[PDB]
Amino acid sequence: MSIYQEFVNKYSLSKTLRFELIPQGKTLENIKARGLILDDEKRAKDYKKAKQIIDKYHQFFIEEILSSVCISEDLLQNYSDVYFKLKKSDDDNLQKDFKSAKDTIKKQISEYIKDSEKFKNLFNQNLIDAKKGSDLILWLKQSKDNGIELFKANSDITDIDEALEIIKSFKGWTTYFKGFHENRKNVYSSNDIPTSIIYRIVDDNLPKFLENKAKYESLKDKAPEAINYEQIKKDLAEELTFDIDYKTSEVNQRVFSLDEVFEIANFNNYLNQSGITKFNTIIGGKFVNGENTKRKGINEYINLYSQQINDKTLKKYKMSVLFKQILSDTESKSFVIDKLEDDSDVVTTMQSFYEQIAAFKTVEEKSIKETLSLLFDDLKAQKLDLSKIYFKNDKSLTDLSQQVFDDYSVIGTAVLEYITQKTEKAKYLSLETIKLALEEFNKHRDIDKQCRFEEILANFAAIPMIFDEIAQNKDNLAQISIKYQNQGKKDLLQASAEDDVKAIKDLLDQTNNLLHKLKIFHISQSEDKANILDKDEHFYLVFEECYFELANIVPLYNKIRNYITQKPYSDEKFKLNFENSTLANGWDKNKEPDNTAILFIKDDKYYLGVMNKKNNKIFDDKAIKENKGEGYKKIVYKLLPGANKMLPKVFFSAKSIKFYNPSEDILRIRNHSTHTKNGSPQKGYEKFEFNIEDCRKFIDFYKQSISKHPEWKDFGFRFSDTQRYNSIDEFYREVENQGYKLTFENISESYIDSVVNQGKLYLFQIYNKDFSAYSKGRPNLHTLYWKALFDERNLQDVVYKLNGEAELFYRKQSIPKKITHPAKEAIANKNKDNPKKESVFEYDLIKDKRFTEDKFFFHCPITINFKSSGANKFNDEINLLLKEKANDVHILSIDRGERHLAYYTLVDGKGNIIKQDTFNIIGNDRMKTNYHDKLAAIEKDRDSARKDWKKINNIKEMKEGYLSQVVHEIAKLVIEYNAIVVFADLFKRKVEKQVYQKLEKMLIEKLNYLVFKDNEFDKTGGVLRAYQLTAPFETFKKMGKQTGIIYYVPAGFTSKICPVTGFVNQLYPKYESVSKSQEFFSKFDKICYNLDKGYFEFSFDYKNFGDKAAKGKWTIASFGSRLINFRNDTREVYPTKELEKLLKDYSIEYGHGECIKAAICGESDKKFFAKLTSVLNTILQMRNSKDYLISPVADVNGNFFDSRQAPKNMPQDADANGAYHIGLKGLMLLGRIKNNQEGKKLNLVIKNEEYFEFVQNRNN
RNA sequence: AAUUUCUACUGUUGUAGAUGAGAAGUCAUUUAAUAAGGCCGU
DNA sequence: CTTATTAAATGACTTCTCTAAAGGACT
DNA sequence: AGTCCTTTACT
Ligand SMILES: [Mg+2]
Ligand SMILES: [Mg+2]
Repeated sequence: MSIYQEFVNKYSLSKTLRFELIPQGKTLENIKARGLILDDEKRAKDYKKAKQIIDKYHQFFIEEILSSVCISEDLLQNYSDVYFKLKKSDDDNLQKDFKSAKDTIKKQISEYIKDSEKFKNLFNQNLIDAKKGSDLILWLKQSKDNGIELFKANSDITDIDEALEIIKSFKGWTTYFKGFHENRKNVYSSNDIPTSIIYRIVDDNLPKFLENKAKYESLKDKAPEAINYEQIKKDLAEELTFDIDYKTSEVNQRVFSLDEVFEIANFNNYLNQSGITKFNTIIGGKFVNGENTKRKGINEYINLYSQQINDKTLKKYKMSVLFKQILSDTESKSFVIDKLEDDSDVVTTMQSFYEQIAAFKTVEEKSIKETLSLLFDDLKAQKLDLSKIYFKNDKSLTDLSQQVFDDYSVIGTAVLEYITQKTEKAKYLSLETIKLALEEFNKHRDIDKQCRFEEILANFAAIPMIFDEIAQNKDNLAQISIKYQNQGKKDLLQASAEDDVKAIKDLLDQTNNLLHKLKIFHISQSEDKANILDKDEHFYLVFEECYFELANIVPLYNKIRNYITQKPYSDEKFKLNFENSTLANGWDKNKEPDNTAILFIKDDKYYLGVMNKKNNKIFDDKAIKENKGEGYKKIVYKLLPGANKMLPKVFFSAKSIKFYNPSEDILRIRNHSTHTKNGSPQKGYEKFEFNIEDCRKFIDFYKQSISKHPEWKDFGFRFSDTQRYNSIDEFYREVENQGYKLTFENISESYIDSVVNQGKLYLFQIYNKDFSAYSKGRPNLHTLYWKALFDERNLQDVVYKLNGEAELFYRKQSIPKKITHPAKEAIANKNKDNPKKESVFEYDLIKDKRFTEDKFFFHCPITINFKSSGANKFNDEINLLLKEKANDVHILSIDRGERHLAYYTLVDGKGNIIKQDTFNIIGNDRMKTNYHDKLAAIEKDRDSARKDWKKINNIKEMKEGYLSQVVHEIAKLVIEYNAIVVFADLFKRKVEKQVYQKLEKMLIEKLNYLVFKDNEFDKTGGVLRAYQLTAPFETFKKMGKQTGIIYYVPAGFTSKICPVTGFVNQLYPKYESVSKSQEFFSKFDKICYNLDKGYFEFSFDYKNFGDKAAKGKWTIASFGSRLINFRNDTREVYPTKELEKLLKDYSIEYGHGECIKAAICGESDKKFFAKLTSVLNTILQMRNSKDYLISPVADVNGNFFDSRQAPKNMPQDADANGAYHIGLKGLMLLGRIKNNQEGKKLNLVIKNEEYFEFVQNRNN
């Protein structure tokens, strides 16, 4: 039945399995007797510090390599001119002259870093363990003789002396870093990878500096006035200093002009993170301490000018920051608050503040509490001349009016009509002008609903009491302080103290808001002489003395926030090593002594055994011979990895090249690499074009050399005839496919048992809960995949292979063992629908039991579909099957809504809906859980938790362990209905959409290797014949619009559209003036009233209306109810009745059918057209929520679409109509796949007009 | 309320489904504080 | 609501490896 | 001349 019986074993992929190692017998006593666990704990803790130490030198190495770098200006100019040409031109002269302009600058930078002396040894044993003479140990000694303190920065390392001791630790362990070095090789690789400084510099930062140059020379034309240049040369003078101008090549250091920083040739001063910062600060500006105002930057000046002149085109020029330089550690040019290191720095800094604010005394020798009560009681008693005392015309004045009158613009517009009773905003506003303007404002306002000056004098009269709110709290605070006055405990961010953190923050909040209440009075000395004001000097004298002392809260608040929001340190798992720098690194028999790990099977149980470093001859052929018996089945593992490297390494080995004796012709082929089309020639030689005859000649040389090799003839290779090969990666493929064998040896239980006793071998049981004797019923997909690693039916035709480089980990207990539900005590079942309301267990149940002991773990890499390697043009094979089978395929489409995390409509080749249902509640889920609410409240809790400085819990596992459920319902749907899955790209234009994206990713990854736990191991769908229906994930950029049976369509006009007629609202009717209304409506064709039906009718054509992309003659009725959300909430509006209420206001007669078209556009009134363009917005508003979708346009029967009542083949509400119309764009996409012709390229871009034509005319 | 680990579970020393790991780097977002500004509050 | 700066946090994205045996250094 | 940790081979 299934159309995918053939999409199996399409390509190989990598996976890793995890198990628990249960130690066996005396291994655990023998381990700790050698204290191997505590020892590895410390060697992780050093390995971290070791790579930290190294990086400090890769840091020095990046910076000196890059101030040496220079890019030839006319090379940049070659990139720029070509880079913009890529925009608005698709030409392949361009693509070629761009990849050649990009590759030459990377070549220029890669040559530079490849020649330096530090580079050679950067990745070998001489970096830390120079055999005779070592690079890092010099650098640490240079930087100690220069007294430069590299490890002030990180707490875990004291001085440079300690950092020597830690590099010394890894004497014989240079290989242990090989993978780390891999991560560092990546930092410099010229290849097209984002981990590289060369990639960051050419792919990331150059474009961004070029976009800003285009935005700098295009800003000057449209808004010359935007940037106050003189002030940024006076504010940002530090980060305009550039020693070299690279357009002039002058070497003197002097402050640049912006015209110079945007010299394309000066991009060279922004290569390092120092100059990245400087460029970014010209963009962003900086704070300074002592300065109250913040020194602005280019991006702010663009912003402030565009809100001044009300031009929102200027936003197009917001400059882009440059990404930090890779591996760079960097502090900012803007001020950075001092940090707290422990609790004791939190109690001390609090005391000293709240003490001064109690101890401080004004000039007049009056406390902060007395100065304010005196000052404010005086205002409520109106003893103060109100012209003397002003408010700041600020967000602070706006906050006042909201707090006291419950609308912000109240004070604003009250003083704007009393002035008129051209004037600028005043910097400050007097209290008298406030009391008069609102005194006359309330004269016009209603007596019930009016805002009195006496409500303002309420707010402040009451300020003094905030200090008695604080005094009793600053006193139980004294209790809490004693608890944490401990010189480095740092045990206050431990979630147990969260009740005490709530107390400390309410102090800090009450004292913050009190500041934000006084703030409206303060007259900052921000140096403006443009205006001055004549205050009440006495009041301002002793106020502004108080205010400054309280202002010292905002640096206090940040420090405490910044220490209590810190996540507490957590003990994690660490690697285990059992004394081998190279442990489990390679399973092969010949490496068993170098890598210590061996596997065993006994009685369908799996074991891992790791010999003592001192006894690794334990399992040599001798010991396997005199200890053959029927106990344990040792796996013996034979691999030939990477044939393309390994057959040349071994045949042409200086050791053994003479024995294999290649002819001077085969050497010819090797040195010039004629056997390959893009392979490397031997050093000293030049690469020659690929010669097929040479290619089979070489392959034959390999073939003879494999039978001459003593060991590799044991594999039993059955190659194709070398005249079948067209390329040498095909021979390598056979060598690798058949270079992997698993045999066994039976070993006396008595032998294993006495060797495990003596600590000669550490034996574990590889375990998950399916290897429980009690486990009946489906194993995890992972248990399947591992058991097949050794199944006889896997081993005749290998589809599951066992990768080298497996790891073992220790995990210390993390929560106390608590017996959450005692044994034989019934426990109630959470499922209200279960038959058993409770259930009793003969045994104890312990919550999170896996975490109440220490455990050992085994991570194991495997390779799937081992033999059938790779798939190019995968989509092309999918598309091929789909064309031929396109009558049979169904479209599953999946949309997101506001109500729905995800929704699905299954539609057939016609357009009928087979299934439609939500995913807010799964299955078949015996415990209905509306996950839309579960996540909703888990997300609220987090925003709530961020604000009270409580711990921020993870949402991703909740979300993932949820989509895991729907991708299971999506696999079942696709295989059963022979479907393709169609999603929305991302009309329709961040947390509800990442649960939608997260679904797509777990579905692409699950369609990579789909196994039905139920299908027979031997046949398609099962362990050996697993469905592959998606091409492997690489980049979202490389992936594009299709990845297998998954497709993406443009998502426009899927929400708002009629399912039955295809109508869409593109009129976009808005009102601005009477003339455009009286001009829009006339553009109609007919506006009549239907008598026999009882609504209004607006017949028209779209083309006549202004926008040109508009095709179709439609008739749109006011039939039905409708919804609209107002602030008093939503109300039911009948527009058919709302129009009757408007015509009879303005005397138009409608009750006999006469077309009213002419009457409306003749009338002058603004109100008349305002409710009419409104009742038109409601006539066309198809989605109505508080939820359902309604349609004005009749079908042939003259009926109108309502989601409340629709057949099963049509949507049930606007959300399913969303996904239904994604599936209609899929039905379109199916089309172009069926009617695709051979040799051609599929087109997968739907334009809105080919869509409209297809949804509009399908029904009609 | 048990887990290689995650979710929901009682599915009975576990049930269903999911599960590519280690290292490395980078980016985006949220919330808070702050600076200057906009508008038919939030 | 914007444009910015600092801090603390969670999350998501692109790189590399998933080896046996040659080869050399200390012994 | 044996042990065993480090590079090696290519693309
Ligand atoms: Mg199970
Ligand atoms: Mg749980």
